[PDB]
Amino acid sequence: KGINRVVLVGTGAVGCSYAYCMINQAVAEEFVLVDVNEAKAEGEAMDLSHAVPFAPAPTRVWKGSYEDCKDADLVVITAGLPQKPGETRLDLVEKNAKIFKQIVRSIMDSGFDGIFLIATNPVDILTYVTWKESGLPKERVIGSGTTLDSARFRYMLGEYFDIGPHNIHAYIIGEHGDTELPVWSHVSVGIQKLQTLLEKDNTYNQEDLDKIFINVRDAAYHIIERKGATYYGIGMSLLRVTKAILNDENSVLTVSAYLEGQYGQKDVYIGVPAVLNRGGVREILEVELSEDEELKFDHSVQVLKETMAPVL
Amino acid sequence: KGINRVVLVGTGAVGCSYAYCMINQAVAEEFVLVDVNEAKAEGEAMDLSHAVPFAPAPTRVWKGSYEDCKDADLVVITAGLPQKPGETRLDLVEKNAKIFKQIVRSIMDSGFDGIFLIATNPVDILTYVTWKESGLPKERVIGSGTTLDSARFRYMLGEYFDIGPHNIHAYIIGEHGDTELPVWSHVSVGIQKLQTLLEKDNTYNQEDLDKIFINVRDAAYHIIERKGATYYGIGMSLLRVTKAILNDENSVLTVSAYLEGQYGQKDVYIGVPAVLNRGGVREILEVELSEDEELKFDHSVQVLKETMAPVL
Amino acid sequence: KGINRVVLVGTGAVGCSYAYCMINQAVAEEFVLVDVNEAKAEGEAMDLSHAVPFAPAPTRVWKGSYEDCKDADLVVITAGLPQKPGETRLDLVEKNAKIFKQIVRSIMDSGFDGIFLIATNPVDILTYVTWKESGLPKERVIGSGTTLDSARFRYMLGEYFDIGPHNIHAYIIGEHGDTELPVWSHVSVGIQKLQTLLEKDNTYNQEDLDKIFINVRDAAYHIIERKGATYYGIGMSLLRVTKAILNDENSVLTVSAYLEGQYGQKDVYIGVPAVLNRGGVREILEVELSEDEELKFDHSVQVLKETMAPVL
Amino acid sequence: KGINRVVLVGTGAVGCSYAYCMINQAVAEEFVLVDVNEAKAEGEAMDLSHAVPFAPAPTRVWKGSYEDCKDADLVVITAGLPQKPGETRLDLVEKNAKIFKQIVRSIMDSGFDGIFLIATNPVDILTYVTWKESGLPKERVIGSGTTLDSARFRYMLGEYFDIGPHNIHAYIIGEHGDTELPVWSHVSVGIQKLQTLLEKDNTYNQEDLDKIFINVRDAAYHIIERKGATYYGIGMSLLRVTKAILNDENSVLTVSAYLEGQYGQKDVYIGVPAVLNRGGVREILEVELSEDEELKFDHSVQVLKETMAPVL
Repeated sequence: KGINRVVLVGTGAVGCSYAYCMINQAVAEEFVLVDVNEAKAEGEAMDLSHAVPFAPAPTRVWKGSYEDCKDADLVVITAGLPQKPGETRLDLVEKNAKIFKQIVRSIMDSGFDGIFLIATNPVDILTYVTWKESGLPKERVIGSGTTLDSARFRYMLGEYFDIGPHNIHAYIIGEHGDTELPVWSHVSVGIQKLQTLLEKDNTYNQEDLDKIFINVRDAAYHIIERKGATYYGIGMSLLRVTKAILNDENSVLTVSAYLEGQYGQKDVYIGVPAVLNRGGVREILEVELSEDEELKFDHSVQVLKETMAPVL
Repeated sequence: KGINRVVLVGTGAVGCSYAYCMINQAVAEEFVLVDVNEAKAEGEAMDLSHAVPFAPAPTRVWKGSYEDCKDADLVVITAGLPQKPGETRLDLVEKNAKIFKQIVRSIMDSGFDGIFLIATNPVDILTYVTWKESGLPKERVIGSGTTLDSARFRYMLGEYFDIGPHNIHAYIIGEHGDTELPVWSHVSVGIQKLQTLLEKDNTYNQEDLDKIFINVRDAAYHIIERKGATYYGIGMSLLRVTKAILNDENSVLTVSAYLEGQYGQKDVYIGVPAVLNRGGVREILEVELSEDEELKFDHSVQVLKETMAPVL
Repeated sequence: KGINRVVLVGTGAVGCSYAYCMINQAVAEEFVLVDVNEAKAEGEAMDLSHAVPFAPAPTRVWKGSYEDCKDADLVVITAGLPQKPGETRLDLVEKNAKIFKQIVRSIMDSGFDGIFLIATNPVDILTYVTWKESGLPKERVIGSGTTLDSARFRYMLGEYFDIGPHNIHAYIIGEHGDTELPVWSHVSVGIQKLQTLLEKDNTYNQEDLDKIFINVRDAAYHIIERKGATYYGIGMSLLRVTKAILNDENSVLTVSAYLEGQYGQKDVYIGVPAVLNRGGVREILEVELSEDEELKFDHSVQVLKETMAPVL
Repeated sequence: KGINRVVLVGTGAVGCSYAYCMINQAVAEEFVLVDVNEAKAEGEAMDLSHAVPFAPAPTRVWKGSYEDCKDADLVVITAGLPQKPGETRLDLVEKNAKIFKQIVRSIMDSGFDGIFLIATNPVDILTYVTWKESGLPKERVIGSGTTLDSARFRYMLGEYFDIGPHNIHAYIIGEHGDTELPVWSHVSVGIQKLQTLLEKDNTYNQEDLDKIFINVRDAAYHIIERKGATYYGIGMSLLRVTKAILNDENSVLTVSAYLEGQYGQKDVYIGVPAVLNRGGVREILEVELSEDEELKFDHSVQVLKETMAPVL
């Protein structure tokens, strides 16, 4: 050891997009691919391997098994089933929870003692299932939460204000894929406060922004309609969260984190701003939501509790 | 003015893998997606855009059209059709040559005056077709040739010798496909010459290496069989070539270049070692091939010329 | 062309630190060193050249002359004399203005038609002198302004709040090296508003923060006392501004920009938030300063006008 | 735990240049500065810290002391004294060996159990001294050896042949200084073997290259004469070596390694091609030297052994 090994469990377009980001940016020394479809994992590992000689620096990429989780620092789970028509979100929970229990059990059986990063829908709930089943500390079980939505939000706000998205300070919180909410009260465009931009004599108004949030919320749907699936966005989000952990960044991301009184709520994983470092979630940040945002956040926690019922 | 624009034509797995590398590494300021399937290109452009806020630096990414090629610096063509069950080598040449002819015409119609990077199989031939239809200088029409195979070769040699693939100097030349050849006589592992390594007292011997070359040559079949297609390797090699051109590197890559006398051979685009920079192919390097290598290169050239007959 | 050439004028510790950042990050294809002390420029160019083979990608580094400015995209000026004891800031202005007039004249004589980035103290005033003497548009003459102070501010706020400085949104504006001011009203720690953190029941208070600002203001002095000079900080700041321009980022930096009514002030270069891209300063952002900040900013503009007198 | 800490001992231009590379490239999470001149180390730590907010990702940088070596992964020693006017080769060996002995004792006293990277002249000897005083395994005590000279050599060859130095495979070996030798027989420019290039019909010929080697060997004198010292080249080569170790690269660098039979030679630390990874020197590579090269390497080893007498 003295190095970072990432094991990816689930080798579909989401896992592999993340893997490719990881190869492009040479973040981990070791990157292991695991899937129930071993042949797919092998083909992926081969194809990704062949990118490495042209990457900035090396990464050892191979197709492995759960055994390889023994010495892993981070396990990223993207495996699971998508929601069918004729199914509800609760059915999605049931069937992925069941898959997750087997996956997590096999992982812990290997002797794994690192950090989980969960990407599979529904992500907050499956993070919770992973925490329950693993018996690891709540800090060391993390979900991608609303990191992707916040990225989409920043991108679209960027277009609207004509500013690079790296200068936009904007966040989405709540349950990814159901009840996400925009934190208008803490949005900065460059240095400018959102309130200030709205109050000045220009063409910027709240109605335009509300359309943007809806476009954020429905983005997966618009992408799926056009290209069959979504993966490039989530891939980079998982890349981002991975860097924050493995490079001990103390940076702030809206990951799935377990609430313990923050925002007056408890006992769920949900998307909230958290500080990430090598120990995982160092802490949850409690922003001062406007009363509207607080209402939406409470609503999101309540709906989440109801959706989680099959695993409680 | 004073920035780089890349236009991608063909928004399949190969093109989009390349775009994703370009976003991960922030190589060009502007990156445009063009495809006959406009909806697919839109959805890809969206999904890719959402990765940008978590990337190192911004790229502007959008779905455009042929007219966006007017001020493009580099046009990368990955459009075309794979060989379907039932069709011969010549069927594939004919159908893709017909398609490329129309695509290249449309791009020239826009006023495009940059460099072509061609990635579609059969690459050497389609590079030749692009040159013929466009009327651009031969140094400004470029195919990915054997860059990927060279990369795969370096990777497997890396495994065999227990050395990072970034320290291995191994190249494949000739037509991309089953007539390509490893330039054995110029291989070095670390600083060490291959001959030195094979004559020493160890487990290393030439026959293991012959087997490795065959695995490299046929690698695409094994990947496609497992995961349905190949794209990650080629994505990165297109990235690599783009960096050599856009960053004026004067680096050596085995791209498809037009021979006029080198290797005692002429009038084909074929994979050879070339120096690349902002002007395209600066020159072709003529290595001293061993006897066998020379025979193999000769064979490769003439098989290429015979495959080419429906376009000439 | 189709590539970026940077010419550095002034090859002291500041210019060379910037050059080294530029080599480490492979931002420009071409990087030319010019100084009155040619031997020093030659030695520097040699030493920096020898770093390139181990850098991520190449840069062509050479010692040149003003002639090389003809085809340059960006000229960075760090040349000039430091303030002696027995001199006032006005004397510093006089003697560097005089040097700048010769430097700028020789540059324009080469046929230069790009962008100026001024780093020499006093930076806002010398940016102004450069604009007057060059006859270029105000957008294309830029000073490092308070970018470095803002970086120091973010770093020290980072330490104080236990958050990576990349998550701190904090700015300093006004005249670098005399009358800089902190924009408390637009400081975010992660997502958290500064106001919110101060109002909660914790150990964070305004007095601690005011000490931090003073430590920002006096930082050059503390560094100079200890190591004789300051350069690593300004070097990275100039790196940062250069990326924003050459990579057409539309990012926000507190550079020296020419005021035209923003903040109710005009006709000076001073440190303010501006959007930077390949055309230079695209626009100045006018934040809603608290009344205190507005008072400080007005004060800073007035003092600057008085200090500028010898060049008016 | 699970992060990398580098401690720099000696905060002169060489150490700080290296630190600046480490910050530019965000290689280690923690970087600590230790020097006998505590005030200089503080001021350097401050100046370097202020670059971090504009760097790609965070590094924690601070002035510490020997006790911070307890949990360090890598200790880089650049401390020592340059040869003053009046002193002989042996005076420099004696004085620096005495200094290193005390520094290495102090570090071991802290509980340090990592890898040593030695950069101070005379490096091969001081690497040997570090090994003797520390009692650590020989593979975990490493000197920068001829890495820089190899880099300089690649750069000038790059100029001569009009090829990016990243495509040139050229190495210098032996004792760092005037007995080092270019391994001519294993040089390749692009893919092309040097012999091939010299026998073809062109302006290239061996004598130009002999002159280039001499320029490389004596390069430090020419730089020091011009700009007072040399640091940028060595900074980057220390960066390079650090990446090989910390990122477990299994790459080949001509570091100072302990011979036990390779090249028919033993019991000295000297510049040879070695494979580096997280454990330090994994193995030394034995190339087939030409007759002259072998004689030169023999000569280099024995001159080294004679220089070494005051420490043995």
